[PDB]
Amino acid sequence: NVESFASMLRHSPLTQMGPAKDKLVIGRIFHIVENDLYIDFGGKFHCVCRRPEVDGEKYQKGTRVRLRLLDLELTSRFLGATTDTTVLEANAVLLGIQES
Amino acid sequence: EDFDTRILEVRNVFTMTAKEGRKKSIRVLVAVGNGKGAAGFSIGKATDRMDAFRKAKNRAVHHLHYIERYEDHTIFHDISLRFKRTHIKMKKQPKGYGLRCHRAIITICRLIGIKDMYAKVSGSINMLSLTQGLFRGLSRQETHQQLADKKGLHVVEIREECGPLPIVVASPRGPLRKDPEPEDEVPDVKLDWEDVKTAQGMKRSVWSNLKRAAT
Amino acid sequence: PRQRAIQWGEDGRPFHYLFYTGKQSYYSLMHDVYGMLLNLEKHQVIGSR
Amino acid sequence: AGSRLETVGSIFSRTRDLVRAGVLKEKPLWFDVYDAFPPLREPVFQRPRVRYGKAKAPIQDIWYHEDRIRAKFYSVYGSGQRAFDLFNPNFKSTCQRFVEKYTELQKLGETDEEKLFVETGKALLAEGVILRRVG
Amino acid sequence: KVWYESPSLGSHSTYKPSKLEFLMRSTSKKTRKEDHARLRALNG
Amino acid sequence: AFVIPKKNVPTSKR
Amino acid sequence: SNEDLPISMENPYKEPLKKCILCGKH
Amino acid sequence: PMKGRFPIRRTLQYLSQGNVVFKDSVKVMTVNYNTHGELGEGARKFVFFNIPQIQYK
Amino acid sequence: EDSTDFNDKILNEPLKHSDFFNVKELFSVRSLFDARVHLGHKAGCRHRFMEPYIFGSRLDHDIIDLEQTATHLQLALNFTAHMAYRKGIILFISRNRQFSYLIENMARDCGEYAHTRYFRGGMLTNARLLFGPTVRLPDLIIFLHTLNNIFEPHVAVRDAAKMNIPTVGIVDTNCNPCLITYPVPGNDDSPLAVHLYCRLFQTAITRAKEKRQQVEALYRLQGQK
Ligand code: FES
Ligand SMILES: [Mg+2]
Repeated sequence: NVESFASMLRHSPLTQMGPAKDKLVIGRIFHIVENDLYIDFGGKFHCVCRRPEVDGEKYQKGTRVRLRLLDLELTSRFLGATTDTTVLEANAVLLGIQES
Repeated sequence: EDFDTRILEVRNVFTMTAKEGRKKSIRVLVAVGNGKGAAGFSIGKATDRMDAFRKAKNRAVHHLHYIERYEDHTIFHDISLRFKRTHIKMKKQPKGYGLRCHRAIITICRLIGIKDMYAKVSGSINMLSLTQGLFRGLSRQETHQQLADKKGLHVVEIREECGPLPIVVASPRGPLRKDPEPEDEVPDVKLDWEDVKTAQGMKRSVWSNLKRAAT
Repeated sequence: PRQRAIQWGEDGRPFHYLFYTGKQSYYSLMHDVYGMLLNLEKHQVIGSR
Repeated sequence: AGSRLETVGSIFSRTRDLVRAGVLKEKPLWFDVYDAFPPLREPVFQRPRVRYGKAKAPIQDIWYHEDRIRAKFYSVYGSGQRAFDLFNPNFKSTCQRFVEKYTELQKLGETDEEKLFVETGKALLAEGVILRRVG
Repeated sequence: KVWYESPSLGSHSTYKPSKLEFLMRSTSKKTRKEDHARLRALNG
Repeated sequence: AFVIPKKNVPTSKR
Repeated sequence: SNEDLPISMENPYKEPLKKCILCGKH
Repeated sequence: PMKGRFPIRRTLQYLSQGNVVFKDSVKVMTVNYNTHGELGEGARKFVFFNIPQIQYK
Repeated sequence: EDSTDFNDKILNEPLKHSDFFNVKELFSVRSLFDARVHLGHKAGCRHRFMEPYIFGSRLDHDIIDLEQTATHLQLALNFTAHMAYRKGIILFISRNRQFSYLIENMARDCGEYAHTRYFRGGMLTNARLLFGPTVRLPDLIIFLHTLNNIFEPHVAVRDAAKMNIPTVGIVDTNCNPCLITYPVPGNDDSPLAVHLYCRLFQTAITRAKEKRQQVEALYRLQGQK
């Protein structure tokens, strides 16, 4: 009775989410560069969001935040290209901080 | 020490330069081989011809192909290929046939260790295309053991000098198929008009089958 | 000239884990400085040239 | 003496052949390991080609029966104001809770789709779930 | 592509037009064929 | 086998 | 075989195509 | 290469492999065949492959 | 007289066992799934030679079949352990700067080598000039990322094949695995995936080196008496 990969994939939260556009997810700040927040939200790629003007000091490494997802991976195919150009990051809008 | 080096082409290349006008350099093509299947070729470029020789021959020994030989004297099957605009058609031959091939192919065949082969070069006769075209075709030849393994059947050689005796040359290492190979009444293989015109006695050439020195 | 002694032993194994960069001393220094910048985050002129 | 023709065969085939020809006096340290435990595919250079005409990749889109329920739920009720927590491997969203109830009621013999969808919302409201219709 | 050439190999490179990059650049380096294009189009 | 001019003298090295 | 394997069907999350302001009007 | 599919048919060796040598009585042989249809496939291959051998002999 | 017994009891004995180092106990399809190894790039970035190893596309995002990853990872870890057991030089290569520091530490800790920096022309194909005529090259090169920073194959993939060095490589869905000796289809971007790979190779290498010492020591004690 060993779980198969097909079973893990069916019942994974990322599979159950469906399309990522306009989906609220909880992210975690893992790296900070000046006012650029690098946030992991459970996907393949992190998103980069600028520090909000209000309560900017509350956003620190480890701070859990609320995001509105737009794309899991920003990619586009440009004229005369055989493959897609990827910037290796997700697109999301930082809404605020998650609190209990 | 086991490798011999042969020159295939020595060219004088002339480069127009911004300040020094026409300058003269040397491009050399050389082939190396040990006579036991290991052979290669390399281009050399230097101002002095002797330097171009040293560069090519030393580089060629690091780009060695291994060439499979049937009974260590000929190729495993007829090879017909085109490299760019140079066509090479090679025929497997029995012992004693010798090397009846373009002189450059003769030189390379002695380095590889092929003793009996017929070859015809058509189209562009470009030494570089011929050299790398020849090595490409000789390195992609399927041996009898590979044929037996691919089809899981015996490879049986019939020689007219040995009559009807079946000579198994290769047997599959894996299981042996039980279903005979389908017998297509007529094969859809493409033929060379030169080969057919010769077999029908319609090929007339004063230059074919001429007496030549042992090669 | 203090060219470093052979950078490998008799078995041929290089001593430094960054040997194959060709700049092991420079990249070993960059690695040590980059590591210090990381640890600070986890924790958190005229006189000389 | 060796071969740098990386596009001719594989490192194994090129190494095996030069050892037979006597060009390599010793086998490399990795050869015996490769022979004992070879890869699934022999590493031979290949040139990736572009597809033309009626040639299409065999990759198939991954879909599930419950995806139909999820598409309708998102259309009717939108994404839940509750936020997905993709770090918890057992996270259940309002949509997944809806899908599980929808699956239970279907197994009880109900077969209509429009009726099986309205009864599911009522059950969750009874359990205290917030379902604000988008329109 | 069009008669306007778009063959550049590093087409996936992320363009970084910042004041800091200019200082961290090989002095030997000269503007490539399609390097001016991004400047002509970014200025627009 | 044949003779070609040698590349250099080993004393002529760093 | 296995119940959790993907099944073939058409995209259920596909959005409708865009329409101009005058689509469907004389 | 030799033009057409199955260029072997245009060789003297192939044409001499016919085993049908008609008796002196045979003066005319008409072949009625259909270009399409699974049940007329052998007749098409007979026209394609063997009529040349029959005529040669 | 005594050398043949050495090579037979120490060098040839591990090659008679299917998993001599028990590298299958190091990972599972579940452990790989939790590290997000199955997450690939978007379908538009797919390489056609990676199609065999792809389970499917989930809303235009390719999913890597972890059943194959587990089989490929088993072979790659097994080969790596045997090469570490034989005291081969293992070189880790990656140009992804998010993980340069992590990879350099993993190499130092396992007693191997890392090259995460700009790869200069000819490090492998012109090594004798760059390092010296007696320089020993790596016996195994492990790519944790097979692509450079302009999304082309790392030059060392081609140059390792030219120098007949076997390569282990994590190959994402936009990568080309043709010339990688032991490819492992897996996510090369997510920190959880990369951290997992570094733990597995580090452990496989460290175990094989300790196993080599155990066998040698036993073979000597028994030899005297
Ligand atoms: S979108 Fe214009 S008529 Fe439909
Ligand atoms: Mg990737």
